[PDB]
Amino acid sequence: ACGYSDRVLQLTLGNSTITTQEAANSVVAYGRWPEYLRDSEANPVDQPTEPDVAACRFYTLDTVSWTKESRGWWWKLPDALRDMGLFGQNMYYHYLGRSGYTVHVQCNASKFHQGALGVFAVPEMCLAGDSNTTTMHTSYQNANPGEKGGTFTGTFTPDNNQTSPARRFCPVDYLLGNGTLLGNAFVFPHQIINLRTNNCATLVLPYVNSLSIDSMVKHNNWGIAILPLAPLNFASESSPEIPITLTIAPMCCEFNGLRNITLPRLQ
Amino acid sequence: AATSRDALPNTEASGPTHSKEIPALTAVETGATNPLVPSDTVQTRHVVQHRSRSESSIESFFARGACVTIMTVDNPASTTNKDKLFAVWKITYKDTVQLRRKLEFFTYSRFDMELTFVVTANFTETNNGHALNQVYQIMYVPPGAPVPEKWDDYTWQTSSNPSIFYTYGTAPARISVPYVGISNAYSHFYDGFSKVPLKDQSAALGDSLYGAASLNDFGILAVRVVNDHNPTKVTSKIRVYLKPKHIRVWCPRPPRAVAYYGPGVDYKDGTLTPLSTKDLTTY
Amino acid sequence: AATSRDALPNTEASGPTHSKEIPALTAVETGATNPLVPSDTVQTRHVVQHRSRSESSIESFFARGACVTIMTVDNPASTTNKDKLFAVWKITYKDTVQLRRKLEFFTYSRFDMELTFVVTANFTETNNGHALNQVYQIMYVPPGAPVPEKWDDYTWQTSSNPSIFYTYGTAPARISVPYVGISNAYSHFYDGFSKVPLKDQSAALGDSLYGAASLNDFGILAVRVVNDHNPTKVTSKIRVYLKPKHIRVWCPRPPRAVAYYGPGVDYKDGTLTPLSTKDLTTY
Amino acid sequence: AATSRDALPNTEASGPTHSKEIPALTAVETGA
Amino acid sequence: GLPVMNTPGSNQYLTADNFQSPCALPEFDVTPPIDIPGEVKNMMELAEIDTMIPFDLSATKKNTMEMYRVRLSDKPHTDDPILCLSLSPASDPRLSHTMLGEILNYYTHWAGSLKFTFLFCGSMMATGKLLVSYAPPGADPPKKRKEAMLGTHVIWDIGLQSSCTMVVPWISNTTYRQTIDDSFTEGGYISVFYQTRIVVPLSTPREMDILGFVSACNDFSVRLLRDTTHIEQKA
Amino acid sequence: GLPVMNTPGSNQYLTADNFQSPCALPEFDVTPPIDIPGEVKNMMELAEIDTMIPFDLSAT
Amino acid sequence: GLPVMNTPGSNQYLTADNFQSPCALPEFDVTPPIDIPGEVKNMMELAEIDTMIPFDLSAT
Amino acid sequence: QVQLQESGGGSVQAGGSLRLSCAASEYIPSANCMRWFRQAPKEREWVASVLRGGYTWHADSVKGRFTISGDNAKTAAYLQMNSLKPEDTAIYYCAYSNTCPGASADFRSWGQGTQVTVSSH
Amino acid sequence: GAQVSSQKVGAHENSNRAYGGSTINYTTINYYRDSASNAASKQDFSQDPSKFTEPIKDVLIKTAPMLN
Amino acid sequence: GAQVSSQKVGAHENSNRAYGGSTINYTTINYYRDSASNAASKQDFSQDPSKFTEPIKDVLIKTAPMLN
Amino acid sequence: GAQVSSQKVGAHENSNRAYGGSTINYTTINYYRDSASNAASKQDFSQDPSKFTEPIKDVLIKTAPMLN
Repeated sequence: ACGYSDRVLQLTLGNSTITTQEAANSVVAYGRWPEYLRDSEANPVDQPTEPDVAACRFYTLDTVSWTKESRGWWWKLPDALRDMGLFGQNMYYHYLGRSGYTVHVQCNASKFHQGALGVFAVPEMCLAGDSNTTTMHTSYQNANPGEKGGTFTGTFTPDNNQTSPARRFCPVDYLLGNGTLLGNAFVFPHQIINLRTNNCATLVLPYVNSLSIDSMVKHNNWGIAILPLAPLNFASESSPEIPITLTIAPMCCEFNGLRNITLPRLQ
Repeated sequence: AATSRDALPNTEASGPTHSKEIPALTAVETGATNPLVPSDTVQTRHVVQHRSRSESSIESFFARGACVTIMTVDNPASTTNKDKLFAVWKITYKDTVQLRRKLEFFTYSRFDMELTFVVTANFTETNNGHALNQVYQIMYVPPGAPVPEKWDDYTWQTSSNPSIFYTYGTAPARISVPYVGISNAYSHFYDGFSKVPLKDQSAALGDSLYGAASLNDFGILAVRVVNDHNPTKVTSKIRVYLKPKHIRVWCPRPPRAVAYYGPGVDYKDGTLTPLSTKDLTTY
Repeated sequence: AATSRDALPNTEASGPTHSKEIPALTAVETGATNPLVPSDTVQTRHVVQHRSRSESSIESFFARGACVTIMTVDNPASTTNKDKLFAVWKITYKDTVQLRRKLEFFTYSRFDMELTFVVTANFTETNNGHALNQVYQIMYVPPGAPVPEKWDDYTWQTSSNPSIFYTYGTAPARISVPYVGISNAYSHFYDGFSKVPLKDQSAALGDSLYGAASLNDFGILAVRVVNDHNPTKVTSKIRVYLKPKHIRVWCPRPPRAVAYYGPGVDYKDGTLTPLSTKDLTTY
Repeated sequence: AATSRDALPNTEASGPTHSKEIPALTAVETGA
Repeated sequence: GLPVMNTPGSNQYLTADNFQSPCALPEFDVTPPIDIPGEVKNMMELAEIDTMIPFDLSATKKNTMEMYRVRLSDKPHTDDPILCLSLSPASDPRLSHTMLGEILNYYTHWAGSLKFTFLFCGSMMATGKLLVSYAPPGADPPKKRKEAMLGTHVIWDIGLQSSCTMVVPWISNTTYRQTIDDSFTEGGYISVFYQTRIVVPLSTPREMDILGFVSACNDFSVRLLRDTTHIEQKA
Repeated sequence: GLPVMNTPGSNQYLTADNFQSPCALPEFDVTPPIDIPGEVKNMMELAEIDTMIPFDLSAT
Repeated sequence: GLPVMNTPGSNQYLTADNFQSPCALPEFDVTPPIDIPGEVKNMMELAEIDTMIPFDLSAT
Repeated sequence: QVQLQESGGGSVQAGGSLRLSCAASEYIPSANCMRWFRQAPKEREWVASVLRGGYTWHADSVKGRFTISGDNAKTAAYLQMNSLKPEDTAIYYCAYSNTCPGASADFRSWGQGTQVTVSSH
Repeated sequence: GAQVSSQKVGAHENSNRAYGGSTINYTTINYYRDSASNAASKQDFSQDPSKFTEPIKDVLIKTAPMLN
Repeated sequence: GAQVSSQKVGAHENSNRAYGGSTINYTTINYYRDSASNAASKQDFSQDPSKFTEPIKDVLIKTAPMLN
Repeated sequence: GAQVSSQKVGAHENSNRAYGGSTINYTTINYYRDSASNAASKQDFSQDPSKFTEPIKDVLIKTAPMLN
């Protein structure tokens, strides 16, 4: 009638707005919209801090580049947003924190390009390390890359330097980086950015954890994995490139146990 | 109101079609699975469906008990020098593969746990000696309590630790444990660390293992042969079986596809090829 | 409304007769059996009948359990070279004759199955050695699951296969199994093949055994001695007994008259003479 | 009437204060 | 005491039993549950989710991202298959490792209708018509469009709606099928062919990929729990 | 526990017994029966059917 | 006697069990309690009492 | 196959100190209990046993002087030998186990060992 | 949920104030959830053998001629 | 305090005066104070797979075009 | 003379037609004449810690000054 469509959407949070003309609807992970902590489920006793619009807004992370050889990318939440405005601050000043998210992955091309990206939101996305001599040894620094995120790889290369181990992840793509077959990842809340169809993925994620509230600096609730299901191709070009951009907005975030600021060792 | 043992939906008779309704066409980009039934794409007859999913409910899926560890004992010549005859095992399911894989289809769970203990024994060196029926002490030492140092020290008095005295040759021992997690559910996976390394601290001090937390520290089971030393050596094994009852599970995940390697999600080189060879155009 | 234990019909008194009614004359060509009672051909008195067919109901007919197989174990000198000490038997009733024949009077059946296991053991070479009471593991491996390769491999963990840990010297083990057939009834006989040989295929590829189908593939029972190796060898036997309960049967058939020969209906030469000698005019 | 297995008292929401009421100050001498 | 008599089965430990047993920690203050998102009540719920099939298990493509990509091209019309697969969801290498397959590997029997969904991943400018087919077993496996066309099939027209689903109706002799390769309970054949051909304008990639997905329908069920061969612990 | 006393016959296995026993496959989805023609309820039904007698059992 | 079947756990001694057991001194004339001051009903009552902290644990 | 490598041995005078180290060639996904053993004449002797962390047992000779640690990540163990005595002179070894806090000379393989010579005066 | 049924008494004890006479019953209580675990009730039905004995289309009247 | 529940009868014995028909029930009595000690009831519920199968914001109507 | 009491259910099975929900009870029957033989009921009471925490003669009102 008025022409409303699943393809055209507008998302507004805080002082930010995102529009899209080629969407493929949107996903509300596990059918649960983000929410604040209910009294019946509460844990810490002190009055929580709820930043609202100060933190509940869209933050755009650094843009990456998709080419024929890209294997995939990954990020951790709330890790990726650790340095984002008031959200970052509120995160570091408190011992406890909980937050939901609206993740919007953006990537446009042309009616002449082709390819498909699988955008997956994985609860507790533990990734495999790089050593065949030590397990669970990836260091805090390497486990938390922040906004730049990390990348998947097509081949497992064990770290052989036992003098000074690299202590990093070595996530193999087809293994979703955690020893499970990629073809199954679809069990996790997800969307696919197929160039001929849409130019964006929207995933609304509720706070998911075994506790009501937890330490944000120590533990990442969700993990965002983007892998090319179908490789990039353009015209008859050997080296096409198209950018991929992430914009994430925390939702219904609350924090408890205020103290002095946590100053982590990030390098 | 739909119970696990209820019959699945009947197939409704459907005839030819020629319309604008397009069940067959979809778009997986949305992240949705197309909810089709046979009648959407072919002509079907009416079928009173009797089958049920009673055997695939979460409860029924984990209805089997499973091995977790093999604890052993040992007697030497005389004492000679040794008197440390007792086994201590750190309670963790992540020691085997069978139960572990089944508990990985999900991210979190809650369950009362039933443990059954099958104890077997045997002789070592051919001898004319005969041992008298043994009694074993299986002692749960929760995280914190003092761990036995000598086979005959104070710790074995057990004034507060639950303990099971099993007589050999009787029905295997069994106990139940409530959901004992410090969280609202047990976390099969933990994407994080126990310690935040601080900048004004040494790297060593702020260091911890990726994916490890006290969320899963349940303590240990210490087992010993109650009977005193015998001239003839007897070796004993206690197999522990766990059956998760009254279980609930959250967040599905893809099952482990390559061989397990440690208590983490890590993988070893040379075990990364789960699929075999098969041509695209061969049935 | 007629129950198995009800008394049979009484004999009614009947006197002399002289009429057109001809009960005695019949014609078997029709394929019918002449439904006569004594009173139809002779003079009878009144008799209050008390006998019942309570012991011949299908349920009561198969009320006895019956042997099916004799599974065995064995220990050598030391290891020397061997460590394959475990028995695996393909579950099938067609191994003996007694139960098999009884289950052939009918073409099809449905029944819950009760299995009882009697386990016995013994010594081999005269020795002064003494073994400690053994525990056995009877593991049902349904068609598909991995079959044990070594006596001590992963398969024995049993995270999903039902298993019975039997302690020696206790009441024989027992379990119940529902009607587990993939069909509406089990087929005691199957007149056909599993594969249709196609003309555009090789004879080898289209070949299969006459009368064989997965209708009766139930998997295997793998049994092992849980206890570790002992210096003195002990041999053990597990006898399996099957009792079909809650049974229903269809289509009567003539009972097997010559000696069984294989899992099929085949017969061996020299076993084809079930009848003895007797003159036509000798009582 | 309070049984061993009864839930402990709930935490009531409380806001800022500025008064003569002095919960924080005490005197352990009393033995309380 | 009450006169009692022990029956067979006394003292045995059946791993599948369901009995009461004494609690080792009486009066423990159990932590209450919270409403965590995503609770699963039955395994079949997971089987109903679409998961990607690793169709191309060639020597070089197996165990790599490539196994998932079925490559099509703008070549002239042919009656030869694009792909061939056997309806053995728990035993055919291409199906066995999907969520559906994996779940099936913990059961001995399966039953119900299945559904294959294909996603075209070419450019917006590429067009085409494909034929997805399912032929119940018992005849020669379709190797030409001519045969495939005789069984259950869907002719898929590529367009705005990027995907197409073919329902493989539960057509079987037995009430349940074996979860292994078995002739008596064989399932049939799935195949994909070019109806017309893939056509692209100039300045467009001439080769592109399709992705397939498998999932169970609301009438699907499994039975007889068993251990899987998909995992092992050597020594 | 309830004071009990074992009577003779305890632990024996009478092949003709009729006791309950634990199920090895709980919650199994049993296949329903169909109305197959020719169900038999009692063995005597078969005895009531006429069958041919091999009267002449001479050596040849 | 009543047909019974022994389950796993039979004959075990769990130190945390809570079963009935025969009395060694039947009909004993137990001495009644008196109202002694200071009855404790739960351990947490003791935890709620202020106790002094040994803050300075230096070597001396 | 599976390989363990001892290191850190040497010759010191009485009252001295040493630190022995034993690492596995590659990681072992089963062996979590490590042990130390020694020998001089024709009989082996158990030194100390250490499971994952941090349960550590010692012997009635080496206790208080010796201490075992080992990483809870890398399959390796360490032996700190203090207040060394001329009686401690022996070849030290390393052996992985399973879940065996106890000790007995019953290990399958045997690496190579490391010599520790304690001088008197 | 006990099931009380009657027994068919064969040999009767010299009793009619306990045994023999005043209908002897027996109790049954099912202990397991699965029906397969139940004992056999033995309380079975019988049927007319006709489906095997007289499978003819036109009804058989014994007194009359079989072939008419 | 007995709990009597019904069994789902698979194979039926030739009985409708004891077994097979007139609804077969089973009894359960809990013997311990702790709930953890109880056996599993197995009387479980099922749910609509939608939270995983159709996690989209705007409802899916199968007959209509997915993308509109 | 059975004593039926309720259990405090911690982990709930996916059941509300047998387990989890509709109040789970447990039965207890005492078999001996002597009370000493009974098992522990565990159904115990709590009390206000005041006799130890606030043993002062004049009532303590937290908001007011302790010494007045």
